[PDB]
Amino acid sequence: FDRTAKPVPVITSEVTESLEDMIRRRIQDSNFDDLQRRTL
Amino acid sequence: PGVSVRDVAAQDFINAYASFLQRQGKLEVPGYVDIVKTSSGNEMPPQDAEGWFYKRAASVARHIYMRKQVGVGKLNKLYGGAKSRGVRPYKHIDASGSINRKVLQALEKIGIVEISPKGGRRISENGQRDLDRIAAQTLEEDE
Amino acid sequence: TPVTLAKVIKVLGRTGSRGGVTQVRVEFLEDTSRTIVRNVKGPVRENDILVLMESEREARRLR
Amino acid sequence: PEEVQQAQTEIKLFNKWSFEEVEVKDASLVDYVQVRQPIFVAHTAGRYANKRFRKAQCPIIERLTNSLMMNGRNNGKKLKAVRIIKHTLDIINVLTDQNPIQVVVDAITNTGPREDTTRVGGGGAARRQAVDVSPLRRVNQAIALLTIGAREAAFRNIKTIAETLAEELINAAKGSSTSYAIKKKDELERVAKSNR
Amino acid sequence: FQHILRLLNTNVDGNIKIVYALTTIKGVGRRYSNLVCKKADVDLHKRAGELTQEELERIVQIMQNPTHYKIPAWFLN
Amino acid sequence: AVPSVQTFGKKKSATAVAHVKAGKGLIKVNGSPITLVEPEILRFKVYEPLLLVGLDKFSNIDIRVRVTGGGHVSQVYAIRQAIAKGLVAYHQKYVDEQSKNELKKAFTSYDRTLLIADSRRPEPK
Amino acid sequence: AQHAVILDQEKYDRILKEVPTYRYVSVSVLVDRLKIGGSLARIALRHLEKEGIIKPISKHSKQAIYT
Amino acid sequence: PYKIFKNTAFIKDMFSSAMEVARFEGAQIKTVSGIRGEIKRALSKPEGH
Amino acid sequence: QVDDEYAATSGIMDPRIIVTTSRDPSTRLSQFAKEIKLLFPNAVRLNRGNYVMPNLVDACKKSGTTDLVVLHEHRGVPTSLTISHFPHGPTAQFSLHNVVMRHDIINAGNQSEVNPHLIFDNFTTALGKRVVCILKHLFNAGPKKDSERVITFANRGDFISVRQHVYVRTREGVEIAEVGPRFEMRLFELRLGTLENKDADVEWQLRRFIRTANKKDYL
RNA sequence: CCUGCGGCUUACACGCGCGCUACACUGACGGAGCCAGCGAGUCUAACCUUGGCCGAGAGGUCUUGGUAAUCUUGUGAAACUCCGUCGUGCUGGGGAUAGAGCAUUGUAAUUAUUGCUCUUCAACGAGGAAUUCCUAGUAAGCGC
Repeated sequence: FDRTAKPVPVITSEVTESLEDMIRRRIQDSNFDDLQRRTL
Repeated sequence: PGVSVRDVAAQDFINAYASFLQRQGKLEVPGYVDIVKTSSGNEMPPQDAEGWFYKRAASVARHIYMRKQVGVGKLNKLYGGAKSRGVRPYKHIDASGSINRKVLQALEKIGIVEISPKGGRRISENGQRDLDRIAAQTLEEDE
Repeated sequence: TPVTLAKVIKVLGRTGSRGGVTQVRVEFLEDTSRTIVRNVKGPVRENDILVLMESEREARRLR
Repeated sequence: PEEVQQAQTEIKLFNKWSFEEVEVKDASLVDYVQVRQPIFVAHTAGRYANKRFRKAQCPIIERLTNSLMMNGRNNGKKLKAVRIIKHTLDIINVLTDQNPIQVVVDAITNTGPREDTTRVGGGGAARRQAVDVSPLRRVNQAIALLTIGAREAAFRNIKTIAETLAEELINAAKGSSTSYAIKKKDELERVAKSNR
Repeated sequence: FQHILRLLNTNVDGNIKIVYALTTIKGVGRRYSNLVCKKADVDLHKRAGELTQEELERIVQIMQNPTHYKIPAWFLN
Repeated sequence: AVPSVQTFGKKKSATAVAHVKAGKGLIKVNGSPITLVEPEILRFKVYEPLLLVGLDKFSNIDIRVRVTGGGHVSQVYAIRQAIAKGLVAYHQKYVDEQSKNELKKAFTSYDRTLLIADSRRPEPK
Repeated sequence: AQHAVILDQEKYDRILKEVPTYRYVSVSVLVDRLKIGGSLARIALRHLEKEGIIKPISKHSKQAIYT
Repeated sequence: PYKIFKNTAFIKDMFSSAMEVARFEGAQIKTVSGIRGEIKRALSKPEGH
Repeated sequence: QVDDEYAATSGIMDPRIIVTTSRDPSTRLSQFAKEIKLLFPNAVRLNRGNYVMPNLVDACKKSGTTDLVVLHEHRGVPTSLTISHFPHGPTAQFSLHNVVMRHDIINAGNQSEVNPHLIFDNFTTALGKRVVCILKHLFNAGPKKDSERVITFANRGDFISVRQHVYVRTREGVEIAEVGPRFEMRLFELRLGTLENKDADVEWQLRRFIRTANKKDYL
């Protein structure tokens, strides 16, 4: 039969590992997102 | 200086009106009171099941003196409570419909119950006179 | 064993100890010359009154 | 009515025991026990729990009235506590007709454990160190011990809660250690002096 | 006052009131006991030290002949 | 027109409004006597409205009250606040304002919460 | 029965000796094994005739009658 | 259907058990009249409802 | 992009939070509320008992608060979340699915609650921008040069997932340890009116019985 | 007893957790009194309703009120208050457990779908190691 929406996506060691290495980069090159402080 | 049933107490005037009805004697109570518990949420039968109908009728007359009109749904929900249904959550149920309808027929026999405006229950000159007589008898209850 | 009375002059400060009990300076209500730090546990304040079961016992820093 | 004219002059406690001529026996409880308030019932639910010393603002009788509804089976019941307090006050005025207020104050003054003890962690070596007890702290401890002994009395006994409360109050006024609260105060003093 | 005695091959005490001593048997509950005490014309608050064997055999026969004495079909076990 | 006032009394969610006119010392709440406290243990606080200034101080004032909402315990406190407000109001227009100030001071020192409204309302942490 | 006042005559004598004096309350009228075969807690019910010993104490009710 | 909320229905007569429904949580049912829908959860004490 | 909900206050003032629950929490739901409290900086919480929400939020607004999070549950475990930005800001209503509990697994160190480092990963559409700005304006403005608390939002497959990781700049690369909960977070509505309105401008609702929403992200 | 992640099986001897009910005289049953707010509700359909009616009840009778503050609706709610009954009794606390009858659908209840009634009356005598949350209209308890 068919499906109507996409519910809860199961995570595993591999999905967590993929996001793990990408954030290992994304602080290894120290790029970083923030609120910026307006003067005056 | 003005005698009202509203001045008279709950238990005191309730017993007084119940005895006055017992002093009146004729109310045409239903025969189900030998086996009824007056509600579906009730567990044991009423202890004074003979004067339980009298107490209910006295409370109904007090309500009819206080409020304009009432109904069998209004009387049943007014005289209704929770239930010993087991361990599941108990909501509030109403009172017995046939007992209420019979009691409604039972108070028009003494003239206490009359058809209110657009139907319903009201009091008559005989009912108001009997209520005033019972209240004045209970007005002298201070000894 | 008549326990005397003591009016707290002030709550002694910087009394490092276990949280809940504090040393406070109280002069005895029997005589305003006997004054000592005492270890009070209950919720207390200054200029209050209390019962002192010991005469010359004085509180110290309880780490 | 007649009692309305009677209470119109003197504001007695529920118009059954006089709310005047109350005396505090033990010292260090002045300005720690509220006995200077002329009132009618112990249900003045104004905001007093917000501050620390404002808890002394409510009467110790109203404190015991709050202590009646201290159980899972009764947390939040008001008029049950009020009627039980009236019954206990009548039982006190029957057993000792001086004043329910005066007898209760004598029991409170005679049920006070004058010393306290603390377990110091010591960095891993707990020790028993005798410490003082604050005035409102001692008053609250006595009230709590009394209410707890009264509640523990009505576990397997057909006696009323007011009856067990009056019996414990009589034992505390005598200081006979026939009640749990008086026995607790005696054992607390014994333990505090054991490791003084 | 009477102690336990043989009633429908059971041992039933009489010092307790007339509802609950008339309940301990298989097939009789609280409401059945209350309505048979209503129908046997006995006072609901009596304990069964009194109610001599006349009324005891009367409630025996109201057990074995209940529909004679207005025990309804919707009340049956 | 008649010398009269209308006053209100509020509770946790219960309100109570009473019209107090120049009468004979009566208080009918929903056409019922004022000495008819439902718990009947909460009567000394209920009759404290007639006790804080004396039983004869309102012998020339009639009260017609109506209480609704909230709880039954709240309804009594709302009726007490409404009675205190009506007593203060009739003391100002139907009676002399100096007597109103004196009665306000006396009732305040007895229990301000009868006249003032001290709700159990919260505050930020 | 065999007297219909069984355990309620000598017990009644002891009550008239003791309970008419101090007196007890509706809860302490259960003393001396006031139990079935008579009136366990209904001593206050029969205390209309006897009076002037002590005020009562009613738990389920609320009364204090000098009996 | 046999019981109707607003924007929620209760369904009889399609299935007969519980794990039948539990195989299909996420299927699509379309009304014969023509609105879309799905099934969401199983009632236990009713046997297939 | 900074919005009219944030333009006057984005980097100007650092925010505070309030954590609360719908009505009579289960104990574990309270514990999870404790976790989401201790994860956020400027963390103060308050239990909601018998409170009218217009009164509660309105009273919280004069006292001064930037945002309000409130939770839901289904027989012990939480399922839903919403954020209400106070100055007429947009409430956002999400479905949260999975969790790991610091109580449950191990005591793995400390949530040091330092002004943390922020990560928003794989947001493209303007709705992703709305989510990024709304969530960024809840963290503290001003982590340091080496703030070791990296919070992580990931936006793969419309199920944004958050973790917390703590890193040390070891000899050849950073090394991280897993802390905080791990989530399957998903939105279903945006209303620019604050939740006290109950009827104001809904920005966005997730179409559910639309066929193509099997495939398509962002409606 | 229901229920969210973990064993094994089908075309049942289980490991981690969330709740409710009780373990009785502040109790339990009989009658009296009673204080809410949130909204919801039907046109070519039958909703939400009032009453009278009869049937223990369950349940069936025609009608207006309402397309909405109007009729439910003051949702006369429950805990609450009074007296009555009862004596700590594993009783009348307790109903898990069954059977039977009754309505009541639905095409059928059959797999006690649901609701009444009768009958059956288990454990539960306060729960160790641990254990979470909590500082006022708060914990807690009650209902719509």
